[PDB]
Amino acid sequence: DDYLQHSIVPTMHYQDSLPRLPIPKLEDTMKRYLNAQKPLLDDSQFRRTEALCKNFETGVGKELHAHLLAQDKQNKHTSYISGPWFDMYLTARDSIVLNFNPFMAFNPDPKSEYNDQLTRATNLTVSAVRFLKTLQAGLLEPEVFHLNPSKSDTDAFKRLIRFVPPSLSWYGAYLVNAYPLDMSQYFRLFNSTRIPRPNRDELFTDTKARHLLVLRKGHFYVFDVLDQDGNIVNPLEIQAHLKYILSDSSPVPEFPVAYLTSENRDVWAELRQKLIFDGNEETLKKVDSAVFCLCLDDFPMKDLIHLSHTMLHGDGTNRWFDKSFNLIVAEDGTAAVHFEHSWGDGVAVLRFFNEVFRDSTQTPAITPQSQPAATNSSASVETLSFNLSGALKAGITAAKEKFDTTVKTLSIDSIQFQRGGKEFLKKKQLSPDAVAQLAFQMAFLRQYGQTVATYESCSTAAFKHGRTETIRPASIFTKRCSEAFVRDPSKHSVGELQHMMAECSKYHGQLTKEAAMGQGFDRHLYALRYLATARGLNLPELYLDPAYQQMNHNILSTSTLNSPAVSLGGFAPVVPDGFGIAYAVHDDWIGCNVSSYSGRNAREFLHCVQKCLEDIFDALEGKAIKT
Repeated sequence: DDYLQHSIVPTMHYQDSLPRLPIPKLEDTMKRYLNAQKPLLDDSQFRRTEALCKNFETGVGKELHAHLLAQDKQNKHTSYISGPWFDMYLTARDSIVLNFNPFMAFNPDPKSEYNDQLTRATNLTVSAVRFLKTLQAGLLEPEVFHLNPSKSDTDAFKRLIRFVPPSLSWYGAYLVNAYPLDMSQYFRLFNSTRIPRPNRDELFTDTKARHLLVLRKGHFYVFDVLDQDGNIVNPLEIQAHLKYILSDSSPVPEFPVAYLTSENRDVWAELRQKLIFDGNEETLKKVDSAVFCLCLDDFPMKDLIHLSHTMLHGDGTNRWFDKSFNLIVAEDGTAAVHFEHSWGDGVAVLRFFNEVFRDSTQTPAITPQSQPAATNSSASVETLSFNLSGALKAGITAAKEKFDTTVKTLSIDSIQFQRGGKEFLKKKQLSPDAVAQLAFQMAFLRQYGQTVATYESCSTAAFKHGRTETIRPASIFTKRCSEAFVRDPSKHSVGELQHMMAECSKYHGQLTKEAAMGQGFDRHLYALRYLATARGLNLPELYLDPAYQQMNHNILSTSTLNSPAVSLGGFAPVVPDGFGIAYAVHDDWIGCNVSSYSGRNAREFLHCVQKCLEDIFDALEGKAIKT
């Protein structure tokens, strides 16, 4: 059939009974905030922040917290954090390009010839539309985190849980140590876009739409991928339509409209309104409502640096940055998902990506020898036409200049540390994630001689309308261990270094477990701030502390994925003097893809990460570290 999964448990079976997202005790949040500040602040600064924390906890913060809890109890259908979190990103006026939108790139199809561009674009597109149908049918398996897959991720369990009413279903999974996740964001994968508006942007969906949007050379094309009965269009007709688009000989437009999606959101909100005034609403609606955006690039990937730039931003002409996601396929079949971050936390995107990689490579719709259907693509494929005023043309020109100037400041590079990975580290009783994070702390100390604000995300999707929480990897323990390796390597025995690493790992594990339970401090403190502002109050003194601003100016911004579908991922720094560190610890190696703007040096950072990983592995092997 046209489905890529056949779940007997309805996709949304657990949604009604997911547990509510906890709100920490204010005393715990203040202690955790201070614990994270300890490595970052000098003694004098820390004493000042400590004093503000004491005043907050006894005064205005106590009152905000009381009100936050009361509000939560009146809004039990949701979480305390989801609204405030959406609001932050939808209100943000900065360009979504670099600041927010990341990418993940697919591994190639393991069969060489299936990486032909037309072939792969067809197969990925068909798999994506199969995913859409499977999700909409309730045939996608529920998202569930298992502690023991052997007992809980079984046909036996699934045959039983399907009979348990959704009001009690979560409890059935809980009984077998499995944790269903929130899936309320998943629908915005398709037929969805972000619309620029004054004050706060809109998330738009039109589930009735049946067409794909394709960008090539900055031109916009639409054609149906679902027929009037809801069935997938013949893959050989889809192939014909993509071949038609690939065969088009029009050069890049004088004023490529896609540039506008990279602008400041107020600038783009105004220009979109002008497009509407100039008669383009119907055309914009076709763009906005398409199942997703497929981007066909006409060049091959030169290397991983070029790949990263291409998938993270491109040249500004051939991505519709506002779309829920852009599926990009280059001339050598290299493919990736670039996605808009405001509509969710990316778990939906990773699920999509994983299922699409599996389906497209294991049961491809077409082969490299498939013959396109003899179809009237000139009728079935509409080339969209925008009516551009002088103001719009000038707007596109200004958007292009801004884009080109910004991209010029961005550097990206990677390493592949070959000495070992998860297997070695687990044998040494360490958390691989903790070791990677330690290496980044150590590298930054080596390079810049400082300990800085560091961000790692953790999912809180085990809870109703759960989002993410911040794990703060820069700890008293990583600071201590980094100082030992970098500044006083001769002062410590290998056993002493090993104990320090074990401590780093334990503490990182503790923070990880806590964050997954909603017991970080970042979201709680943000919610209290948001509440004060929403109620029309002046910002409490806690938040005017330079230390609070520093905690949230994330110089080391990190992110990881663990998936056999993912070749690599990437994102730009979140601050001008930051790094954007995409990493993955594989069984036998460690990968790092790091971005920087002019104010930092990614190449030097990566040389430092390599060296730090060498020293960590040496120390774990009992070797004296190399000076």
